[PDB]
Amino acid sequence: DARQFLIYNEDHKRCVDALSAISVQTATCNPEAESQKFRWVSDSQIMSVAFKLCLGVPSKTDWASVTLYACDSKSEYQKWECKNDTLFGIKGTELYFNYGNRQEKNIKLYKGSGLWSRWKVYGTTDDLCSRGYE
Repeated sequence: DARQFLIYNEDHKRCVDALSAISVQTATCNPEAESQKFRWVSDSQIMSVAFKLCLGVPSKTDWASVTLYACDSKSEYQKWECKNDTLFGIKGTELYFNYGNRQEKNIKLYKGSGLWSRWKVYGTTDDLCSRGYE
């Protein structure tokens, strides 16, 4: 299911890894690991294949942790969009899907737009929306 894919960060050479509803970190990329598989389930939501829960945040705030929530098409806290140059973040805000700062293991929302806020579909040079419907 192209439709499933791994979320990859070129600089760290690591992929997003869902550990639990309250924990989404990163790991060495393994396309056979269910916990690393994700898929768009709408124009703005990405669901973890392993947990059948959608990536989201408690609030649109800097350093908010990105974990998993029951998919809800009405919640703006789990809507994502592709910015420029593979920059990825919360829809309608300047907060990005980020990893690498402060030895923090969990994916975080960050105001910075450097190499750690940019993500591609593993195995390609395309942004995450290339596997979406939008």
